[PDB]
Amino acid sequence: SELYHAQIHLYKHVYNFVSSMALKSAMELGIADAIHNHGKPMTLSELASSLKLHPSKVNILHRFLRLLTHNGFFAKTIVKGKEGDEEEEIAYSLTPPSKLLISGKPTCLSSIVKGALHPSSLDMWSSSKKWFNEDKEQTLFECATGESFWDFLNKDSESSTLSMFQDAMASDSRMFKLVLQENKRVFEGLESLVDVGGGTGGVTKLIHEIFPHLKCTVFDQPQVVGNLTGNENLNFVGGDMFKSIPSADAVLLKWVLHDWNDEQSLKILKNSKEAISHKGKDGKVIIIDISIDETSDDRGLTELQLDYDLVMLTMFLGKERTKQEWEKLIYDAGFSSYKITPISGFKSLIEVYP
Amino acid sequence: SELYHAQIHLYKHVYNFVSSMALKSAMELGIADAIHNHGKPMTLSELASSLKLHPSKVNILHRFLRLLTHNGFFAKTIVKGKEGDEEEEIAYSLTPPSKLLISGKPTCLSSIVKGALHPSSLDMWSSSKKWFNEDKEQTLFECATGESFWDFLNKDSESSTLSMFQDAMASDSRMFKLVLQENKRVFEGLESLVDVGGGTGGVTKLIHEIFPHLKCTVFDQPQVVGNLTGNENLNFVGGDMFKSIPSADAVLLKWVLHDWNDEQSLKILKNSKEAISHKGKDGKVIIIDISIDETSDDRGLTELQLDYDLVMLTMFLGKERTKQEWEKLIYDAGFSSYKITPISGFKSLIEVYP
Ligand SMILES: Nc1ncnc2c1ncn2[C@@H]1O[C@H](CSCC[C@H](N)C(=O)O)[C@@H](O)[C@H]1O
Ligand SMILES: Nc1ncnc2c1ncn2[C@@H]1O[C@H](CSCC[C@H](N)C(=O)O)[C@@H](O)[C@H]1O
Ligand SMILES: OCc1ccc2c(c1)OC[C@]1(O)c3cc4c(cc3O[C@H]21)OCO4
Ligand SMILES: OCc1ccc2c(c1)OC[C@]1(O)c3cc4c(cc3O[C@H]21)OCO4
Repeated sequence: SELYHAQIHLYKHVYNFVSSMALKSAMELGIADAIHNHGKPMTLSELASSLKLHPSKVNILHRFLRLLTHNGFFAKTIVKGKEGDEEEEIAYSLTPPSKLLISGKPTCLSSIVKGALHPSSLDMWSSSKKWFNEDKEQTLFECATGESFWDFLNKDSESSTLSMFQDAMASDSRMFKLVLQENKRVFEGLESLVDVGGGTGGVTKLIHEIFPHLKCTVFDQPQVVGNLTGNENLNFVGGDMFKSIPSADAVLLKWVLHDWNDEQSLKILKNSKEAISHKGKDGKVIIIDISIDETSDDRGLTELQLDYDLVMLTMFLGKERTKQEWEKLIYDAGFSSYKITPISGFKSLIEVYP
Repeated sequence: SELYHAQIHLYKHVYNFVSSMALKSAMELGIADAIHNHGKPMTLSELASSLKLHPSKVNILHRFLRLLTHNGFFAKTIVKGKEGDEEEEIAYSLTPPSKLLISGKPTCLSSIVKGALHPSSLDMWSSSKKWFNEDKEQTLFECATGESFWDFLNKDSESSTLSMFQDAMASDSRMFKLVLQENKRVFEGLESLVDVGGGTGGVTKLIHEIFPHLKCTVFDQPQVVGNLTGNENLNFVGGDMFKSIPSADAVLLKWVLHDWNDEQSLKILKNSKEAISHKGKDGKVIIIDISIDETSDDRGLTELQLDYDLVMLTMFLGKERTKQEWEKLIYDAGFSSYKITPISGFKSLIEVYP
């Protein structure tokens, strides 16, 4: 040997980005939609024809397909052959991963894919070195463009970018519904639920689509909840989560602890344990946020989570918590046990028990 | 289930690019060099101090380190603790993969990493959609910048880029020496070798560094070989490989068949089988080029190879061959058997037998 075997590992990571760009191309070309609409395995020719590609772009289409098939986004099949009796020919089929790229469906993740791999998310890396060696505390995006991501989107010049980003957020909120469908046992025995920082009731409306009989109360700041009303199984309450949280069978904390440091998060968790106190060992607190498990055997899941965490760092200077950090908060808060359920690819739903 | 499990696979590929940018940052920061020069596991503090980072950049350094450690470029170790008696503290060590990033060494691949992940290699992907739907046959780089990669580098404005790219090529040629050291058995029983398209003798000089007694003849076009001379175990010969190749125990074809279509490559291989004919079943032809094995069990190696192949496509519109394609040429040429030896991460050295 010589550990000249280390090259293989070095290069896989160097060129890993190519696979992301390939997926990106697949979605922007609408391949999934083309095949799905076709209703059956599609031939290179047929597909090229559907995409209305110029003859010279057909082999490029072939190249991307081969890489994408090897990566599991398509399955090769051999079919009869171009009519005017049969030659052997390859046909492509969608696989579960690519079915996520079919537009018009509730499961479509095309937008999140488009945004995550948009130039406004990628071009900034050319300033990574300057970013490390400067004295200004800022995001990689600010260091590279001279303005925060938020400001960039709001520029008249970036009308569409702000629109696309906006689509990804809607698509991301919508997915949470699937999260509910896939984990009913989490809300089944509950009579009531308090949605902390539930804004104007968007999330609770989704909960109400799957659990119509659940009495939910949207809790937020006085000025955000205004004086909204109704829906006997839906009520709004204004207040400060750091003072107290309305009592209920369970407390929902969806994307809240992400924005607060430990000291503030601990106080919120403590108030959450109080809101369910009356229900005793029956109550629970539900935390929906990312949980990175470094000791997990699924190394690839952890890499993906850490990758997302790095995007949060370079774009917003934000952070995600590890399983240990989460454990400290939970037990420090006074809870007895907890369970983590993976959701939406790499996110987590955490059931916390007093 | 629901095949909502497909999300995990979809996202891993979406965010795969993050791992490439992280490696990129590691090399530009010179982390490997910092630790290597230190001579022993290095602490976050010590490392931050070595890189002379501003206090606010230390936690970013931490973040990148965690991801890179999980990806195998560093190994965590717990050491005594900051003097003025011990607290427990983490220390980072290089691993084989990162030792490839130590500058000044013959094994350094930093340059190839820097070039492969340079803005001039990445920014062009924002034109991937326009590229697929246009009627002009060109590379993704031409479609995005309005000029070929070659022209771009030669612009006075891109002095340094052309310099960096130039460094990666030298570094890549140099690696071939390691290839020779790691595969002596390939050239051991040879008395003579003909280096087809050996230019002015650069490659043969490397061969002469490991096998000083091997009689090598650099074969190329009359105008390139001019009238070079000497070195009793080194001679130059001008000619046309499509007409004939000087006879020798073995024919070396390093990065030649890559530039020719099958028809031209087959003719070259046939002339190669003739140049070794006199040596009988003892002779051999040595092909150094990429070989993509789709049926290989090492799926990751094939992905890397296909990834590189996609870079060759979008940058130069070039292509690499699969193992089957190579097999067709070899047997079509009239050879009996062949063997493939992986080299330099994802390249191949192919021994062909008459
Ligand atoms: N002291 C406080 N008490 C209750 N809500 C608060 C608060 N301070 C901020 N908020 C609310 O915190 C929310 C954070 S956004 C919460 C996300 C939401 N549950 C979702 O699923 O998308 C905002 O709606 C904000 O108005
Ligand atoms: N008909 C022909 N016969 C021999 N050499 C030829 C040729 N046409 C082109 N070449 C030579 O082809 C070479 C291609 S580059 C070959 C790469 C080289 N062996 C390496 O290891 O880097 C050039 O040096 C070119 O001069
Ligand atoms: O947790 C909320 C949340 C959910 C998804 C995403 C978030 C944040 O930001 C990062 C991201 O990768 C991203 C970056 C973008 C973009 C969309 C986009 O979606 C991805 O448009 C322009 O830049
Ligand atoms: O087989 C020869 C060979 C060897 C390595 C490389 C080649 C070709 O081009 C692609 C590549 O990824 C690349 C692209 C670049 C660059 C360097 C660079 O090195 C990489 O500088 C600017 O753009």
